[PDB]
Amino acid sequence: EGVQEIDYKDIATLKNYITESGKIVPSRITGTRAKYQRQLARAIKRARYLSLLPYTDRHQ
Amino acid sequence: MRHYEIVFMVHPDQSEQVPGMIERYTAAITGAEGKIHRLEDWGRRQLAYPINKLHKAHYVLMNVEAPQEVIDELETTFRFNDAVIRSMVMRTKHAVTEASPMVK
Amino acid sequence: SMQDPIADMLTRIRNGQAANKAAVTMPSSKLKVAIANVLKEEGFIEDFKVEGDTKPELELTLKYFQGKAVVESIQRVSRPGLRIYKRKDELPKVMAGLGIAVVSTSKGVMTDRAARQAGLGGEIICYVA
Amino acid sequence: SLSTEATAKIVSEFGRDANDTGSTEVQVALLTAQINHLQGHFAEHKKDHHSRRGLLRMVSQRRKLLDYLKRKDVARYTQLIERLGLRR
Amino acid sequence: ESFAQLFEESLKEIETRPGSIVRGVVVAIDKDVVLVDAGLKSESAIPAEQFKNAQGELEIQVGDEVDVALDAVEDGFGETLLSREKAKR
Amino acid sequence: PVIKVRENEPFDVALRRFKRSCEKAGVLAEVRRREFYEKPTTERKRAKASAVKRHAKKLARENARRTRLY
Amino acid sequence: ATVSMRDMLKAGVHFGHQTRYWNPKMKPFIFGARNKVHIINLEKTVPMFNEALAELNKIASRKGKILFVGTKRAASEAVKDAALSCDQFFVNHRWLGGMLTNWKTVRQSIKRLKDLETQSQDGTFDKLTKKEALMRTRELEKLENSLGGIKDMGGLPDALFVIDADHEHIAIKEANNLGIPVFAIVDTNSDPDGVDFVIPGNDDAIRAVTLYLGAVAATVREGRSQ
RNA sequence: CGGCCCCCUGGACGAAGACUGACGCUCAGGUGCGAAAGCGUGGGGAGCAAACAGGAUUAGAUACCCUGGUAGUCCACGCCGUAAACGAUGUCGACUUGGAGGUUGUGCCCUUGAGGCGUGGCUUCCGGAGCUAACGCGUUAAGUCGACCGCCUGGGGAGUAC
Ligand SMILES: [Mg+2]
Ligand SMILES: [Mg+2]
Ligand SMILES: [Mg+2]
Ligand SMILES: [Mg+2]
Ligand SMILES: [Mg+2]
Ligand SMILES: [Mg+2]
Ligand SMILES: [Mg+2]
Ligand SMILES: [Mg+2]
Ligand SMILES: [Mg+2]
Ligand SMILES: [Mg+2]
Ligand SMILES: [Mg+2]
Ligand SMILES: [Mg+2]
Ligand SMILES: [Mg+2]
Ligand SMILES: [Mg+2]
Ligand SMILES: [Mg+2]
Ligand SMILES: [Mg+2]
Ligand SMILES: [Mg+2]
Ligand SMILES: [Mg+2]
Ligand SMILES: [Mg+2]
Ligand SMILES: [Mg+2]
Repeated sequence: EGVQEIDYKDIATLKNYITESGKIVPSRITGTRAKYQRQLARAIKRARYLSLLPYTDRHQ
Repeated sequence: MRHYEIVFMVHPDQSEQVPGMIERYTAAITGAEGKIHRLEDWGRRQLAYPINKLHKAHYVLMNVEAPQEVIDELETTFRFNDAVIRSMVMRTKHAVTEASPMVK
Repeated sequence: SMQDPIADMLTRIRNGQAANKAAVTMPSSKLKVAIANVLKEEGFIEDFKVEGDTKPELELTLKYFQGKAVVESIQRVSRPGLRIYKRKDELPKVMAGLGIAVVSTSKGVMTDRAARQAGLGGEIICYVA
Repeated sequence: SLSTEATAKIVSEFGRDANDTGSTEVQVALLTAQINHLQGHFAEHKKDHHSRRGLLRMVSQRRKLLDYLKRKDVARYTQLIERLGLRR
Repeated sequence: ESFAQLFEESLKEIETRPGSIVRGVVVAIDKDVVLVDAGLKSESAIPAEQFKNAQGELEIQVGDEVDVALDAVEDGFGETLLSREKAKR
Repeated sequence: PVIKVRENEPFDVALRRFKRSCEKAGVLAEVRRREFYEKPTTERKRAKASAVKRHAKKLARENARRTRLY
Repeated sequence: ATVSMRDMLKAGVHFGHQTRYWNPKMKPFIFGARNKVHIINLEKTVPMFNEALAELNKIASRKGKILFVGTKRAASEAVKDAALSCDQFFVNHRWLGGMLTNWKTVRQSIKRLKDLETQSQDGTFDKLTKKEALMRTRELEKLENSLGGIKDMGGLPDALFVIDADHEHIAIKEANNLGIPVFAIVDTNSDPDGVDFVIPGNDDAIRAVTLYLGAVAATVREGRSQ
């Protein structure tokens, strides 16, 4: 798709790049490019701040 | 003028006041000649984790072109109003006048 | 900064000889052209060619004989940090007269032997062996 | 830093030919404006050492340029330092 | 006297050297191994394992121009990756 | 690391799955690392050493194994 | 006798190695790079090859002892065949360190081999407890395999035709130390500095190897015939 | 220098051009920045922890191990001005075979999809010539050269005394 910037509101893609426990997946495993990887990490963090994603696989 | 992007989560018990709040914020921005490029009430939503022990916060998204002084005032309003649980105003270069992925 | 263009040229020649490059190019100057001419006359290089109008580039065509460089050694003598001038009787003999010494005299840049014959000294630019 | 319009205005004011962005006087003016702008910031943020480093660099460059002007053409130097109000 | 022309005609006679397959004549037959020529930098001593029938006796003798997969050229000494690329699709 | 034992799933199988999940998470390793305070210098050193070790070993393996071993 | 370009192209001499493995001393003998595989300049190859052939022919004419050094298992058969075709000496299996530089020792080995072979074959005594026959046979095989080609060389060779300079680097070095002209086939990965008569070409490919042997063999035969 | 967000701000890099026209490089004295520990005044103090206490170990154990634990570590503003402050490699400029990578630009090409061919910048490893006492460095030089500065002249006494 050649997205200009990964979107923190775009949850499904993020959900594909976080593991079951909520941790950010390494770039070795996901195969993401470094520029995108950084962008993705930032987006995930923002979502977590907005309770769109969870910080951890804990109770809720 | 800096393109901003506001998202604020409101306490679900204050959900009946939410249309009015949106109107108020819009009115103030316009008053200060601020454009409003998209405005999406996402509605009631299940939190990924409980904030202040309460679930299902009412999310509003608002991409705006305004001056920073007015943005500051808006932020202050958010912080002091005991209805909006969280807020986040984050600068953007280009006004993303496009529908959000969850609405899309 | 570049502080010695002649020195740079000499260095270029040496490195070209080392790396077996056929020709070596550098920004041309009048002094440089004179030096190149002297070298060609003495036969340490095959040819030189100045090329361009606004900022011309001197291109020397280097000389090989049996796999090894003709210019065995080529040392700067006078340099910006320490100028060297000699009198006609003090003019140096490089490699006991086999190699040449480029000396800038009152009558232009010439080899050491020529200068000695003329009877005048000058700035000793470089030795070539 | 300095806004685009301001830079353009400065160039127009001191520039022999409005596209003369490189002229020495213009360069000095641009540096001067930047330095003046940054004073307020440094008054506020005394510990912004990196930024002050940048400011120092600007000042040094301006000084060097000014010296060059003095040596090359004195009348221009005198006029310029009168226009800008720089000590000596 | 001229090299571009002959080299480029030899080229035009290549189906696809880079990526998929070229035909080639057998150089020899071995035990679980068959040597098939390539015309490339070397010859393909491909494994005859992929050519294993059900009855144990091999169906490749000296001569066939089998559909060897002629990719991955110049692995140091020669070239060999597979020989059942087109023979499976 | 949430796990739920499926209907008519043996216990041993469930345990195996749980262990696997834990391993993927890498929880024990993290706790072990956080048992005592590693100095920043030490952490840097360990990382650098690991990088060197990996590169050298890989180079030896890829290269080094093109010879008659016996 | 020279070799044609059409034949060379058919053989596959022009192909070289990957661009990461080339030697920049072989950087002149390269035309281009098609699909990350070097292409050798046949324009520079053919005249050089011809010169080498002429020199080889001349040496044969003056009765020079050529040594065909080739150890690649692909080229071992071919080199051996060529040598025997033109009755010359070869090394198809591992080049023993100091075959030429330590010739008086490899000479001792050669003498031992000759004695063993003669007793084994012409002696035809057979009785040796059985152990001796098995052990002796193994020893004989090893010696014959290693030094069978140079057994009749008597002294040192007067020229060394060598398959692949990078693979047979030791041989080239030995030749250089003693001073013997070298006629090496040199792929793009190989180093040409030790070689006296560099022949750019594909050491790996069998057709190319065969072609090299055949041309050299023909020229040596012609020289000997004179 | 490491969560995220905002406000102020410095540098680097690419692209095309346009402009000034040697305005440059280095720099003794001088000036500024300068980890951690340490000092001053006022805050803060969860965790860790010099000193200190007790428990172990031991011939002893003013240590290592254990339980505690105050300065400190944290914040504001001053001072100090040193480290194996290391690449034990001064700054600036030019030239000299290569390979595999990483990061960030950028031109064209059918982007047959993450591609193909260039062209930069910074960066890790391997290695050639050359250099080196050797170890090794090797286009980011410890290679070939030019400019300026700092420094060395046997070990100790001593970076000590005045
Ligand atoms: Mg910035
Ligand atoms: Mg100009
Ligand atoms: Mg000083
Ligand atoms: Mg401190
Ligand atoms: Mg304090
Ligand atoms: Mg007090
Ligand atoms: Mg206090
Ligand atoms: Mg303790
Ligand atoms: Mg404690
Ligand atoms: Mg001290
Ligand atoms: Mg010191
Ligand atoms: Mg340090
Ligand atoms: Mg030292
Ligand atoms: Mg030091
Ligand atoms: Mg300086
Ligand atoms: Mg940097
Ligand atoms: Mg190295
Ligand atoms: Mg001393
Ligand atoms: Mg003494
Ligand atoms: Mg003292």
